[PDB]
Amino acid sequence: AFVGLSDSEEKLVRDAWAPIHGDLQGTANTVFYNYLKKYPSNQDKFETLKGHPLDEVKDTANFKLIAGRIFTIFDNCVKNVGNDKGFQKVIADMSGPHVARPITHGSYNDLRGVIYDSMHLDSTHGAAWNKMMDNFFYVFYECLDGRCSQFS
Ligand code: HEM
Repeated sequence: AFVGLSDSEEKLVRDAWAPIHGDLQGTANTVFYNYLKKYPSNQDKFETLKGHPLDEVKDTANFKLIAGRIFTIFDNCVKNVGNDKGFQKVIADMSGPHVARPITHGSYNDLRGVIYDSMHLDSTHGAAWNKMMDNFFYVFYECLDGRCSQFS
């Protein structure tokens, strides 16, 4: 279920994300590349990247736009870490286009893991981060399952 974060945990999340927030596009490009390189089956899910060698598409605007849009959502989630309804809305709106996409929870969770590994967080910030991410996926999966209105 959704579990609100304390004011202290909210600060921990903001601080944990700070490095990435300060280099959002750069981080996005690297993480997305590492994600598709470690879990190559996922490249085909992105119709614009499908059929090309990963090292070939990594430098294209298209690849960068995708990585950027993904991280922009996470950035806005962190922005709303202190407002559950707002946090939920960011995810609800983004969930729509994924509902009809043939993507497994494994794929989504693997991306979560690549992001976590890149942050190298200590356990205090990690706990707060995982609380926010658990909320992220609770909302995201509820929405993919057709139960997004509960957050309205
Ligand atoms: C859970 C973290 C994710 C976030 C925050 C996120 C966010 C977004 C956003 C904002 C868009 C653009 C609007 C649209 O839906 O067209 C998008 C598009 C898309 N996403 Fe995600 N996404 C995530 C994970 C994934 C995963 C794990 C996959 C599958 C490997 C995936 C596949 C796609 C595809 C195929 C598109 C559209 C293709 C395109 O625009 O060229 N996404 N995503």
